[PDB]
Amino acid sequence: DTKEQRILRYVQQHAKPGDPQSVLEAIDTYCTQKEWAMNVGDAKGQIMDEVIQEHNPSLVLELGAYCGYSAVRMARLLSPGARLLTMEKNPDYAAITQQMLNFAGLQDKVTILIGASQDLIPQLKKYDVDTLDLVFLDHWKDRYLPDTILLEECGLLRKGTVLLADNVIVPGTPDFLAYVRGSSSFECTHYSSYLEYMKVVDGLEKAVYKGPS
Ligand code: NA
Repeated sequence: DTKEQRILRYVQQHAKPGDPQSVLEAIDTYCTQKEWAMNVGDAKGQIMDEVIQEHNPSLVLELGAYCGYSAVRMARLLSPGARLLTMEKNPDYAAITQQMLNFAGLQDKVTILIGASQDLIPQLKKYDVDTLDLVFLDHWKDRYLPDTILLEECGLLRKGTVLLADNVIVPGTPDFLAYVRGSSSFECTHYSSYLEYMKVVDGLEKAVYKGPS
């Protein structure tokens, strides 16, 4: 079994069905115990919650998924009529994410789009998306800049659209942080989670779009 299959199995065996908090705790406990991801609730979940709750988005796009932790984290916060679209190229990751949301009872809050972002971002209009309220960029940081460019080109960002990117601790290429910070179109905040010691464990960037030209 893959790691993502083993995470789902642990949830199925230990978490309370229909209880998103229980599912999140189970994923976090298991991954921390295996040393695959340390204390994600503390390192990024609390920041995700802060940003989403300050903005109350009606339409969230998640770019990237692995085991569904982030999707459950966000979907549990959405109001009636609000929804999450989760886009992921790897069908195995998308399948685990679907089953994780099902177990949490959050499946009606989410649509899972299985495909490459280059192919699917230009088709988000077919999902009745005019503009997005919040975009969560998950794990695969080298995709963040080209995905942001595609969102701009497809007219999916409005004045006030929030981008929140995970796993931006060290410089990479393409350099998403340099792009949003350097551009006058984005207002930016960086978050560094240290847990209880002095080394960064996770880093996130919030970039708020100022609107199209
Ligand atoms: Na900027």
